[PDB]
Amino acid sequence: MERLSEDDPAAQALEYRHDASSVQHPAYEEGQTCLNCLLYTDASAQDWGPCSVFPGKLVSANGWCTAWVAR
Ligand code: SF4
Repeated sequence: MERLSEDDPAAQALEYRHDASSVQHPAYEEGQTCLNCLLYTDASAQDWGPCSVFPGKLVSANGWCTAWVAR
């Protein structure tokens, strides 16, 4: 298990960013982050945590990707 990289192809496919504040995408809305995403398994991981859509990786709690969905 290791931190996901923004240039990993899997990351790119979902337009993932470690910092949501840097997202420029039509579906994005300010306030959406991995931290408040249903796929972010450990709601208490405030730094790096697992994500169902990225098996074997840790994503940034302050990040975002196109698969974002409210908890
Ligand atoms: S699916 Fe949710 S928790 Fe996983 S990277 Fe995308 S926004 Fe973050």
